Amino acid sequence: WLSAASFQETTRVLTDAAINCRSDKLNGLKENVIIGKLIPAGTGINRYRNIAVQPTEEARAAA
Amino acid sequence: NSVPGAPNRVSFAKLREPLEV
Amino acid sequence: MLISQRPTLSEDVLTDNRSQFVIEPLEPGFGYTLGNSLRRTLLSSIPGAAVTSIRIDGVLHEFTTVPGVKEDVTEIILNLKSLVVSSEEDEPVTMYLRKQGPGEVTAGDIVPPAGVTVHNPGMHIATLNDKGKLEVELVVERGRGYVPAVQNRASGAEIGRIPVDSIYSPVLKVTYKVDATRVEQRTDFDKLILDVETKNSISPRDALASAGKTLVELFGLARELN
Amino acid sequence: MLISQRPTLSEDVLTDNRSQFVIEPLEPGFGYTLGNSLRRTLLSSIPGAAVTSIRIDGVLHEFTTVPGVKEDVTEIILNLKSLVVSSEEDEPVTMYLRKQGPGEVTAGDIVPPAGVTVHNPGMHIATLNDKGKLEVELVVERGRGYVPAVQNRASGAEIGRIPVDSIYSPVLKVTYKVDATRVEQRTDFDKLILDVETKNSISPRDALASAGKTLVELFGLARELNVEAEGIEIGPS
Amino acid sequence: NNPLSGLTHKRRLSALGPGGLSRERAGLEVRDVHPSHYGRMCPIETPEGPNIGLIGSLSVYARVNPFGFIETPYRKVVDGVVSDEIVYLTADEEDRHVVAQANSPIDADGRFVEPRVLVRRKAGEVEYVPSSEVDYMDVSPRQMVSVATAMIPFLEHDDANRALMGANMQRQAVPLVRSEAPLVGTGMELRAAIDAGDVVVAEESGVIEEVSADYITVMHDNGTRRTYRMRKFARSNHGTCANQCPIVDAGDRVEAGQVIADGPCTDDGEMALGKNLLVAIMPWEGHNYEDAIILSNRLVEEDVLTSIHIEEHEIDARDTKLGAEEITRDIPNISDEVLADLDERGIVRIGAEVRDGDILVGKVTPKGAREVRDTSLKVPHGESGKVIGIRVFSREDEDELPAGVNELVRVYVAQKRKISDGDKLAGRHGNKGVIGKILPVEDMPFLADGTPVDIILNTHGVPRRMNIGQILETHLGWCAHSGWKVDAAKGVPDWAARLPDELLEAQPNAIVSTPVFDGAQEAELQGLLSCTLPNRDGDVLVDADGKAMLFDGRSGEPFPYPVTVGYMYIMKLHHLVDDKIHARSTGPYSMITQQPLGGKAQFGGQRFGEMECWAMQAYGAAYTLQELLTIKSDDTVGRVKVYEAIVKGENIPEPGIPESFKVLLKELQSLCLNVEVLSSDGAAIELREGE
Amino acid sequence: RVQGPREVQIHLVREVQEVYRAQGVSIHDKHIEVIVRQMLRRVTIIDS
Amino acid sequence: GGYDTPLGITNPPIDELLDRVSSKYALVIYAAKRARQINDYYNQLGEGILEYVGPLVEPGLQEKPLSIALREIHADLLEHTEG
Amino acid sequence: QCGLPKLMALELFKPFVMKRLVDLNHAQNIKSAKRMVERQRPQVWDVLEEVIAEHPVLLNRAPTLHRLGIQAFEPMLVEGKAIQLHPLVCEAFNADFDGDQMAVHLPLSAEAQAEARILMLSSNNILSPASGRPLAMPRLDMVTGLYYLTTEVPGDTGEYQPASGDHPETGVYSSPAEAIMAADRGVLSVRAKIKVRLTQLRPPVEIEAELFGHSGWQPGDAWMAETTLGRVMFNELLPLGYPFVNKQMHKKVQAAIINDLAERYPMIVVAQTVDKLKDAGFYWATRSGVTVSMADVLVPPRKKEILDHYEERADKVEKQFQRGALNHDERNEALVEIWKEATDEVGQALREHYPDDNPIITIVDSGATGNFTQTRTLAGMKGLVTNPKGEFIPRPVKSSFREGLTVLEYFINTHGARKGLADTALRTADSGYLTRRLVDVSQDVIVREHDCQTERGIVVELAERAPDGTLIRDPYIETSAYARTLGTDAVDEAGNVIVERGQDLGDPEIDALLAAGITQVKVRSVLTCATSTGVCATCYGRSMATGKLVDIGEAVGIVAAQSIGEPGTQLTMRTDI
RNA sequence: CCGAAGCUUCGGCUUCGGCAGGAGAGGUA
Ligand SMILES: Nc1nc2c(ncn2[C@@H]2O[C@H](COP(=O)(O)CP(=O)(O)OP(=O)(O)O)[C@@H](O)[C@H]2O)c(=O)[nH]1
Ligand SMILES: [Mg+2]
Ligand SMILES: [Zn+2]
Repeated sequence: WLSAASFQETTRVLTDAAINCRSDKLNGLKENVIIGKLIPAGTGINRYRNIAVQPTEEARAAA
Repeated sequence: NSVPGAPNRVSFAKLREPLEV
Repeated sequence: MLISQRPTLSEDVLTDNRSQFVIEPLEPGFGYTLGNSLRRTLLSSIPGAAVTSIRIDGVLHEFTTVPGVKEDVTEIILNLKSLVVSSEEDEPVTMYLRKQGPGEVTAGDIVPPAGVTVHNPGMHIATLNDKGKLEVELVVERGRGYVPAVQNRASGAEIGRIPVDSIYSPVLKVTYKVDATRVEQRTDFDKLILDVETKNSISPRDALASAGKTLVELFGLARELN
Repeated sequence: MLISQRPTLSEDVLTDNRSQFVIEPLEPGFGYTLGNSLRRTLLSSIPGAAVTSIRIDGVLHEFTTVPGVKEDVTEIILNLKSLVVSSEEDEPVTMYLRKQGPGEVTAGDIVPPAGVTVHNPGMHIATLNDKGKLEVELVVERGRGYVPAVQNRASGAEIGRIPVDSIYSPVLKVTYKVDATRVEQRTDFDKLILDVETKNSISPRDALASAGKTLVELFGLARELNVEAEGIEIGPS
Repeated sequence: NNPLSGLTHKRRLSALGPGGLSRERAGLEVRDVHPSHYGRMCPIETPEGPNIGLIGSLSVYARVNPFGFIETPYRKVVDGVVSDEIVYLTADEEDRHVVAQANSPIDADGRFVEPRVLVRRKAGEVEYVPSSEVDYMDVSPRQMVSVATAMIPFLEHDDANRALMGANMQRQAVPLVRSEAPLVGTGMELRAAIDAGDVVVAEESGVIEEVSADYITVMHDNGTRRTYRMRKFARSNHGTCANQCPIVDAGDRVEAGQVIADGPCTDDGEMALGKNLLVAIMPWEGHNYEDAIILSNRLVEEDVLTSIHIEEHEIDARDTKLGAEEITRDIPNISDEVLADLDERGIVRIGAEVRDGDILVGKVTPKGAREVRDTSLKVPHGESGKVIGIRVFSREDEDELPAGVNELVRVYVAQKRKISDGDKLAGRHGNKGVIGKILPVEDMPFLADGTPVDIILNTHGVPRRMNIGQILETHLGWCAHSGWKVDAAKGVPDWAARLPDELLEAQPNAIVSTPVFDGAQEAELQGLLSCTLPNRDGDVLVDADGKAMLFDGRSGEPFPYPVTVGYMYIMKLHHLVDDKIHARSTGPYSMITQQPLGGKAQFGGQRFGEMECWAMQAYGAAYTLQELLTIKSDDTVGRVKVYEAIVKGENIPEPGIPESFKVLLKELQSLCLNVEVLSSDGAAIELREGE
Repeated sequence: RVQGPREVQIHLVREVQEVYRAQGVSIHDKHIEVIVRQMLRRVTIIDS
Repeated sequence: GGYDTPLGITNPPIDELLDRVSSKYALVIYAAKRARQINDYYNQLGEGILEYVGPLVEPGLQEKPLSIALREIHADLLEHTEG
Repeated sequence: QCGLPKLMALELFKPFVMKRLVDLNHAQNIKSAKRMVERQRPQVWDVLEEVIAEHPVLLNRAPTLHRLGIQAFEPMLVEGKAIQLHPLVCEAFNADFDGDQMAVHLPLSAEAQAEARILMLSSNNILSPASGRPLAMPRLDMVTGLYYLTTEVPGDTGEYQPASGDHPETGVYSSPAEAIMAADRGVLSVRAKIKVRLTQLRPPVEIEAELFGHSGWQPGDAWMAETTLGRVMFNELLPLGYPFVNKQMHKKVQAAIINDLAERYPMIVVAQTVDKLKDAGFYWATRSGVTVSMADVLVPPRKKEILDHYEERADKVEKQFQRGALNHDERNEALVEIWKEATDEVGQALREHYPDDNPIITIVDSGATGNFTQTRTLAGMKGLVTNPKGEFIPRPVKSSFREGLTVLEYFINTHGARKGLADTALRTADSGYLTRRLVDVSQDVIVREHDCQTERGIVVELAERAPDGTLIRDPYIETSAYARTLGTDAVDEAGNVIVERGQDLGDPEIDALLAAGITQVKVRSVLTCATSTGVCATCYGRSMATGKLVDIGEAVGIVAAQSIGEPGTQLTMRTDI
């Protein structure tokens, strides 16, 4: 309902969502932008966000 | 023209005018 | 075949403001770059003198009118921009214009100091009816180029001084023309005819010599190696 | 008057016959006053010597192919016009190249007429392959700049004196670019970046050293009409 | 802005208002040029935005019925001869008659020469009927244009869109410190300045008795004496300067209707909105790429394009609760350094130069001291100029002030503004661009005698926009500036048969006039371009084609091909870069949603709209968007820590949660909606901080 | 209903490209397929 | 390649920086995690004892830690694993 | 690079300057440094030159119709109050210089700076993401300069004369330096055909095969060229290993060269090459002699008689209407047809008179700007115009703009300049709505994996055969078959395979397929992907912006919507659509 | 959050003082 309420016809979607007791899982671009989180695209996905970097053994030993 | 003191500005017009604005 | 005749200069006087200079025989090609080298130094870096501030008595800013003069202060200011002044001292000198009564204020009413001479005793500065007097105090200085107005409260001054724009160039118009000699038997040369017209403060042959000193002293950081 | 900031020249040797002089800081506008006149004084004032005519043997008429050699007359001219020669004389001299036999005639074979020298004696002139003989009579004179072939009219003395072009200049390519620098809070200053490429008979540094001595005497005809005139003194070294 | 805009405002017909149309309801059929607009509305002058076709201008000869219907005049014709009797006809009565065309050959007696004439039939149908049915005729060729469109020379050579822009941009010019009349004009400029009313004209005949800089005294022939005062350095509605100057001597004889004093944009009685500049049409190293303009430095050293701008500010003294505010020099919390200006009353002194931060008038609001506040009028950010006048109103000297307030001062500040990079220039034909570069006078192309050019325009923009009137204007301007003389030793040449006898010779710096639809042909221009006079030395710089050979001021060699040279009329537009630059790091914030304020006067930020987020999401930049949306706009707790981290040199912290989301949640909860934020195992989060 | 799902996607990706190709605008077909794919993603129940 | 030396923000060339990584979305995180370590080393050396490593290559006069991180990446002195 | 005013950079970079000012012992406390910064003391103009070093900013112009409406530059301090923009980004920004404004934003953290420096830099975004064509290309002035430079003029000064008897070749040069020295003296023109010995330039393919055969060690191997000087000075701008071109540089040729360089070389040499092409274009535009007068716009030699013959038939139709033969639509039709033939007869009696050097001809014939319809309107005859509905008025406008229209022609001409201006301010509404509706539906399509290993696909036409037996290439094949992944191997006449499953479809693969007698091919398309959420990289194919396979995590949906939407709106504004 | 004033051991502590919404019209790209 968060992504559909901000597109068109706010009153109708809000009324239907209230009657049906809907739940939002916050798994889209618009919802993550609205609540203030990292969008699930580009550098905000799990593979790229959890990269661990440390100097190699040889460089650490040399310096 | 038609003004008491005005600069002399020569014109290229070839038609005459029977009315004033 | 290599030439040996060193270029030689020669002047001819057409008036007291205009003169021509011939410089033959240059090398095939080297006839337009020398002309532009001297024109670009003759129309920029020649020192002179110009007024840099005025102080009328009774006025405070430049957006007002004096009583008895047929112009405001912005037209006396825009009419004090065509005054050809001269100087010999490197320090501000204060002149004085004091005229009164019916008439027309010209440039011959500026009593000069001792070392400054106005070279235009017939320009216009204002018209007076029988109800006004003009007391001005012009400050003359020396310099080079075009410096904009030196602000007031950024120099430690009072509230009556009116800064003014100063143009210090004594030169008016400069051009050249080349007469090429493209014959056979590979004996070619050139010929430049420079024309220098100065305003009235510097003779047409002292500007060429200030540009010749500037260029004989800037092309010396090249022959410093050998 | 003083300049405020004194310009300084610096070099940057890239190769052996190429450099990159930089002159900064220059007052606003003086980067274009010093560029074109240094380029033109560099490419048309330094004296030198070059070949001005050849007389290859066996060509009374049609200049197409010479018996024995594997090259047309135009390639012989192109290879006998890139010779870095120099002469310490005044009037025209004369050189000779006469190699007979299977081989590759090169610049190390023109016997020098005691006074003129060849500085690149490793260039290939032709490849005599079909068992023949080459005989060339060259005329090396001195001059300045690039003079196009002086088509003559001897009508007898020029039995087959092909006239060639003469590259008398010891410099080959100069280019300049004016950039911009900052001195304090004022940008819009200037910086000249020359780029002289020379031959093998002069070094790139004697060029911008003998091109500031034929211009401190060309702009010295002006500072002699009135010695006391007042200018922009540059300052102490 | 200038007299032309004021005159045009009073002649506007608007289709909106309480009883008309709407910008959304109006379609595409109410914004069209109906065939019945001929002589009643101008088809060219109209706005360019959402009000295109909903606003128009009345024509020069039109007049209104006692019912509300617009009329237009015609000449009655009988038996194929045009008479001189004028009858006014409305659009509903001219559809039963055949009306001829203004540009129709008429003999000495008044009979049509051409066998067939172009007329206008019932339903706006144009036809080629044999000339024997005509019943009416036009009065003049400029009957169908308004007062601002009738000021463009060579209008018939321009496309409609470019004439539209030229007419709209003639009303945005600013007055300059010195004015000069066009070299090439149209003749409408004289009666467009008297009727506007910004000049002073004499109501009777007499001799001039006294002339000064601010009053003129005229003695009439009967004995009465009348004196006229002047407005010196008055501020207009848009911050420009309105200055009047006398143009009469001390002994002149004056006739009724003669112009006595000049005005803002007037030169000797005729409107002058720009200056005459020497032009060259050529590309130059890419500095005039894509509608940019290159200027010379002689236009800055000689004050050619300079305008005064005056601004106004005001403070009050409304009695508060405890005590009442009182303007005084005593501002405890401030020292004596920033108090030299303020005189012994609390107001600045006429003549003091102010910066951005200077105190103009100081006021201390009390409590009835050690209770006073620092409430002193300051100069809004980025503003300066000398104080040219004050105006103090007090009720103690008997004055009508709004109840509650006790002191109202009004300060004025003027600043002479020059030309610079980014300022907008324009012409009368649709030329328009900002200034890209200003060059030294030694770096400019120059003619054979050493005269530099003043402005350079690109040649790639002319052919594809179909405004070729500017090149004709430059040719005619050069011919007028230099002066010409036609030889008639062997009779008048064939191309000059129809020229008047006063146009066969002219002096240098002559003024000409080419009416809007009956002017100079092209054979006449081609013949005049080969008769112009030489200069001081016997040289002709511009050849028979209108082209001249120029030298290159940076390298010295001549340009390989001739270039077009001439004179053109250039105006300065009221879109200056000093009024559009803005930047911000931190400043005031809103109240409900704690986002930065909006606008330039309130030190606001720039909107990062919806379309700008799609580009960020398509680039893949997930961290830039998050930082742009949380710690730079709404995260109240993260803004301060971010500032401290930047100042201390540490790492930027992790963003929190925006405040606008909480505002939205309370909005949804106020409509009786049970919206909650759950966790991974129920147990709704509080979402109110506080711990 | 007459043809099947595969022919509606050709009819759509062609009728949309004709309009853009008439005026000389070049867009790859892979950009219209992304949007057409979302227009065919649901099923209508007849009987449950 | 046969390019001239890059200046300013285009050094090191990205066509060689992209040969040490899997895609252009991992280089961003690689550099942005090395830069934070360099800054922490700078801001912890003057206070106490830390566990991070300083710039493995010689810095300039006043260089941003991002530039040092990219220069270290280009010289093949680091290693990383993907989540 | 960009140019940033000092008074704007001071306000944007305030805290970094305050930190540097306190650190460098220029102040005592943070409040003192803040006051000193706010007072513009002369000590803050030197730290604000290493503060802004290597710190990118973002530039934005509204409307933002696609991705390239935001780009990252490196600031430079200039004097003035205006921002300086590179000439080559105006096509992507759609920005002229008659009053536009742009906004600046400042990244703060390390991740934002890294994204701005790596993902968004202007020199990395050259190819358009919707069609793969280059956007940062020479245009307008540069095209004229580079078309003038590389043009061959027959019979010029110092050309090659194959003479005999009197003198030899007379016009063979031994190096480009000698040719330049000769051209500095006036002996030789830049556009005169000569023979010059080239050493550091790569020969064309056929010359290389004829001379060296095995390989050309171009660092020091000499050959012979039959070209002009301008072509040599143009070829010295391309990379070292690029073969000699020897062609006139129409805009199509430049686009082809740029596309080849972009697809076969790294992305840094292309950015370094466009910057040096622009310099030569701007230098040679001012010495090409393109200028507008009123003696260059010429009239058709015999227009009077054409119009007379096409007017007699019109009064004949009129007489026939007076006799009642036709109603009113037939009169209209016949009039229209006569006046739609006369117009193009003037066109074809004007396109021959004009010489091929006239600026008006050489500005539209070089591909810089404009059509020939505008040139016919300006100097020939405007033609039939439309009425307030949509029909053509029988009476034509027979006068050009060079001779001036009359009052009635000018009045009837105003019905087509108002329509365009109302559509410019009304169609953009529908366009915007369309964009916004397209973005929202396809906002959940994201590349999620690398390969779904599906076997389905679609069939692509890929050219058709003529009855004679010669294949005809499909007119629309760049936008339907290029940049795709194969689904099944391409076999022919029960023989071997030319390309294998899982290979990109470039032009070599296309020509190999075409030269074996294969028309129908099966590709992998997004319409038949097996991935549950989002799509996979192999099915999508190749990314148009970079020219390689796609990256896991991109937002294909937004890209697509933007692409589609942009064309429409732009077309509306400039103009049907 | 900013300013003024004190203690200040130099981390900081204390007193006082201070706010920003709608509607309409015209314009630039
Ligand atoms: N979104 C909107 N943009 C507008 C509007 N009006 C003008 N514009 C902008 O004005 C710009 C006009 O671009 P132009 O066609 O004038 C540039 P061009 O070189 O093609 O001009 P010509 O020389 O006439 O060919 C257009 O791109 C818009 O960005 C509007 O109402 N809405
Ligand atoms: Mg624009
Ligand atoms: Zn797939």
